Amino acid sequence: VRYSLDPENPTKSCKSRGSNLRVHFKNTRETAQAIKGMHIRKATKYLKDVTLKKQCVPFRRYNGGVGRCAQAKQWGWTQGRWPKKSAEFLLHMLKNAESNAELKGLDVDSLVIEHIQVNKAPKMRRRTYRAHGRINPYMSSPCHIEMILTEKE
Amino acid sequence: SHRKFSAPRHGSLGFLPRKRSSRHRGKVKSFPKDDPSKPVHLTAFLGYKAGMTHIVREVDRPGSKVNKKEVVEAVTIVETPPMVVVGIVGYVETPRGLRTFKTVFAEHISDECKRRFYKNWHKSKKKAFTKYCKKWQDDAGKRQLDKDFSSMKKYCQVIRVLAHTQMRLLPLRQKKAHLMEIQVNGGTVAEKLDWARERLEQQVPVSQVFGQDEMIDVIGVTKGKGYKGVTSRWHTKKLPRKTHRGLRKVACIGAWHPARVAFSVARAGQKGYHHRTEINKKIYKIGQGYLIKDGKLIKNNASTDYDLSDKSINPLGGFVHYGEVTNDFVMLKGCVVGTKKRVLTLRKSLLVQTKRRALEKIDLKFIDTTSKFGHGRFQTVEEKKAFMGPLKKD
Amino acid sequence: VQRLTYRRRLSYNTASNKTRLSRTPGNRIVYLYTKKVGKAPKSACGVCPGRLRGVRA
Amino acid sequence: SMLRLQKRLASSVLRCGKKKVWLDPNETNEIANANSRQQIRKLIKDGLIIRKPVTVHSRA
Amino acid sequence: GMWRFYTEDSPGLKV
RNA sequence: UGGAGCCGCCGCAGGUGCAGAUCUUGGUGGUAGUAGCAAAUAUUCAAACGAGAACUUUGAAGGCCGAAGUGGAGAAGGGUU
RNA sequence: CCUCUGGCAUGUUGGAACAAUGUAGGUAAGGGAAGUCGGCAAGCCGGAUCCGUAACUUCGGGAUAAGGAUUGGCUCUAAGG
RNA sequence: GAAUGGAUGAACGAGAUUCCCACUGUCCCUACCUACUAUCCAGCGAAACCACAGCCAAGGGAACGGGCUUGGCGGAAUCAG
RNA sequence: UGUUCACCCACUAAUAGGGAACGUGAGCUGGGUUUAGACCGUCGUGAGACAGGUUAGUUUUACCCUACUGAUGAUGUGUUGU
Ligand SMILES: [Mg+2]
Ligand SMILES: [Mg+2]
Ligand SMILES: [Mg+2]
Ligand SMILES: [Mg+2]
Ligand SMILES: [Mg+2]
Ligand SMILES: [Mg+2]
Ligand SMILES: [Mg+2]
Ligand SMILES: [Mg+2]
Ligand SMILES: [Mg+2]
Ligand SMILES: [Mg+2]
Ligand SMILES: [Mg+2]
Ligand SMILES: [Mg+2]
Ligand SMILES: [Mg+2]
Ligand SMILES: [Mg+2]
Ligand SMILES: [Mg+2]
Ligand SMILES: [Mg+2]
Ligand SMILES: [Mg+2]
Ligand SMILES: [Mg+2]
Ligand SMILES: [Mg+2]
Ligand SMILES: [Mg+2]
Ligand SMILES: [Mg+2]
Ligand SMILES: [Mg+2]
Ligand SMILES: [Mg+2]
Ligand SMILES: [Mg+2]
Ligand SMILES: [Mg+2]
Ligand SMILES: [Mg+2]
Ligand SMILES: [Mg+2]
Ligand SMILES: [Mg+2]
Ligand SMILES: [Mg+2]
Ligand SMILES: [Mg+2]
Ligand SMILES: [Zn+2]
Repeated sequence: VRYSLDPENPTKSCKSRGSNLRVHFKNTRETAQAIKGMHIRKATKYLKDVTLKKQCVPFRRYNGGVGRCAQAKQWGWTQGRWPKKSAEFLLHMLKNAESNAELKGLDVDSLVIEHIQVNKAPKMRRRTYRAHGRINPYMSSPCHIEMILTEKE
Repeated sequence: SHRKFSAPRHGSLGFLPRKRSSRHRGKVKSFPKDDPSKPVHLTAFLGYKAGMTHIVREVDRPGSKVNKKEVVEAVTIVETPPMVVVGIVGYVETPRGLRTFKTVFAEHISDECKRRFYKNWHKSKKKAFTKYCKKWQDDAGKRQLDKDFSSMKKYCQVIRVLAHTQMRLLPLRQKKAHLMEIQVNGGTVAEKLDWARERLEQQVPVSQVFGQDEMIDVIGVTKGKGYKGVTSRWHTKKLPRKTHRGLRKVACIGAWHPARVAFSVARAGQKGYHHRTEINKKIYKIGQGYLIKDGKLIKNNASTDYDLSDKSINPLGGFVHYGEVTNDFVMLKGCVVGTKKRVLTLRKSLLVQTKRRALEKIDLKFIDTTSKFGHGRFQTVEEKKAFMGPLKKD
Repeated sequence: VQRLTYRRRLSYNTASNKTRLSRTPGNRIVYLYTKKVGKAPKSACGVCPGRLRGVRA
Repeated sequence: SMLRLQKRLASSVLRCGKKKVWLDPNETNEIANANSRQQIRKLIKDGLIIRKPVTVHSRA
Repeated sequence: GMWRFYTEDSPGLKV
């Protein structure tokens, strides 16, 4: 398919996406901004720190109610969280990009995550029973994720 | 309509933004006025609240019903090991304010002190004042220093001495000594500056600064009590049992029409860890620390002319949540601000002290040294041993 | 203790649903349903209140 | 792996609760291919599945 | 929609 | 971009022009990663299976229901659970 | 209220803290309803044995009126078939 | 005001009042403790409401302005309250 | 006394008067007014009425903005600390 933002030199840039993934759009969005522009071997490390709460993902845009944490000072921000699922999903995406770069014949440890993009995917829905016999929505908000690595070292 | 039944308001507005104090060590907000006539002296000291105890004394205010009667009186011990002067610092009067003009530091500075200049010491290479101390051993540097003092002698008006604690000598956990500016008050600026120059890299004990039966002002941060409701923080009324949405509240914040809640209305927030300057705390006893001539001189602390035992102001089982007061200490009447272990600024009075109570000379007849860590009943261990006799652990 | 259940679909204790305990050879207490109590015939004369002799009730 | 069927049957064979059924946790795989009863009755005789004793409630 | 008030509550009652 | 029909002029005809109607139907926001997932004491250790275990299973321990039972059986109702 | 038989996994989740407000429980020096529309709320009282029991009364009641005392553990004695 | 029943009245009342005894955090006057929350995190995740929005003083004005006039002034993004 | 108001006791230095949507119900309370049940009196043929008396009678929502309270932070100063 067509990704948004096609790479500068396709010869030496691997690609990946994952459509319609059950992961909180907002959380995922933020962890993708943190990861953006890292060297791939840093990025995997960082997401694993996020899984174990050794480094945070600052929630900048979608930050309402989100708590403060010391770990966010690194980023120049007060909010921050440890969205574990979001890490877990775009650890797999990296894994697949690293796979593709290897298949294409690129130096895997020269790949900088050039472009990453989280888009909203069509919502699921299940319902929640409420007071005075009302029934409201209780909807999942899943995302499409997609990204591009590039040989830069 | 008007409030029916008048009552004065809760809490003072002269104490607010009831917020968490930005400092920890309490700032001397205003040192006394130097009358250029009496001889030079330090104005302030920097101690540590060790704990509390009783005193007993005969009282001599004629007229009272307590004249020539023995009373008891709570006291704080403030362990105050001697301060090392490490810098001086000149100030110049301006119409803007009181600009700091020139800071000269000493040649040698302790690791006690250096500690303070780093947020992490373990991690650091401890390179502070390395290129500075070079100045004290050459022609160019020594000449540059001498000009800087001579400039301070010319242009500056106020001179403060930078002194720091000897954290080494305390039972506390921290090694990071507190620095502090202390105002030298006395004769002409030159004479003042020569005195400070002479005191550089030197100890300054408490007894130099303060004498006995002297009123002083304690300055420190309050014991902090976290987020606290309006009923704790302002001592407003509790609402009655029936109130549906809680009763530890203020009911009416404000009227309708200045349609904004005022800064004068009681809200919940930080209670404690405020900066505070108490005044008129009479020093009952400046004490001597432990010292040696052949064996220890532990007596010289809590022994009096009328008791003559061999006690230390240390109670049985030490001061609680503190340690052994081994060093020189003052002994203030009453309580003082802050928790145990809390660094505490003592300051000579801003005030001409000529009251019958403020000129009373204190002779202590008995200092209580009984355990605080539970209901203590023996002053000293040797006394307990005699009373009890032998125990099964013998 | 061995508690037990009805053996029929009739749950309610009724004139019909009268029972008794029996220990079996298997060494378990079990319900057997009882027959109703038959009455000996009364006299035709209609005055003598007792019921007749020599007749299986 | 999963021995809820075995524990049910066992108890019906023993005529106990299934509080009382004990399955040897070492010899699990053998128990897991027991499916039927009479396979279970074999296991009982070998001493893999056992009836536990009553929890003592003294009258003393 | 939400319940809000009882039938005989009639919120802003000004008789 | 898309992939099969469409327009100018002269006349005729109309279910002919939307910002509103607490309008109708459909969709999407901010609120918000917020409120919330707080009734009825309670969980812990090991192993197994397994890609993966706070939650499955087995074992061990600690707890509750405490025969007016959170036990064992039925009625009605359900209809393959 | 505690237990066995039998049955459960704490009632649609977990972890880390122990701030304010709350919900539900407790305790309070001295005073003792001064609180409030109002003793609302909570607290006192409580079981049994042995005493003792007023006004009034439709003579039945009132009546557990009110008001007192005792109560454990152990070792015996006597009395009942 | 007299079976639109008048007057009475033991017993009874989750009925309406008043006082006394006792008892008590109802109060003087509040404090401390416990559990479940709120709090922070993983996972999951609603709603109402919404012209645009959101600092004040005074003025005038449909005679009580967030917006207009004249002044005071104004500093990202947020957390618990 | 639901009261505002009133009066009286007691203390006091004094027991001055008022305003803020007759300040203040997403602050409470609900005693009173002011639904529905009922009682009495007066009025009405009657249904019913009564600034005439009586008793019983559901007090919702804040997580939005602002304001205020506290809490992180912000631009500047090359960075950082004092
Ligand atoms: Mg619900
Ligand atoms: Mg329903
Ligand atoms: Mg007034
Ligand atoms: Mg209420
Ligand atoms: Mg103590
Ligand atoms: Mg039948
Ligand atoms: Mg076609
Ligand atoms: Mg048409
Ligand atoms: Mg439209
Ligand atoms: Mg939440
Ligand atoms: Mg129970
Ligand atoms: Mg069954
Ligand atoms: Mg059942
Ligand atoms: Mg529970
Ligand atoms: Mg659970
Ligand atoms: Mg359930
Ligand atoms: Mg009390
Ligand atoms: Mg009163
Ligand atoms: Mg009263
Ligand atoms: Mg009551
Ligand atoms: Mg009586
Ligand atoms: Mg009449
Ligand atoms: Mg009449
Ligand atoms: Mg407006
Ligand atoms: Mg009003
Ligand atoms: Mg209001
Ligand atoms: Mg209200
Ligand atoms: Mg009422
Ligand atoms: Mg009515
Ligand atoms: Mg919240
Ligand atoms: Zn006959």
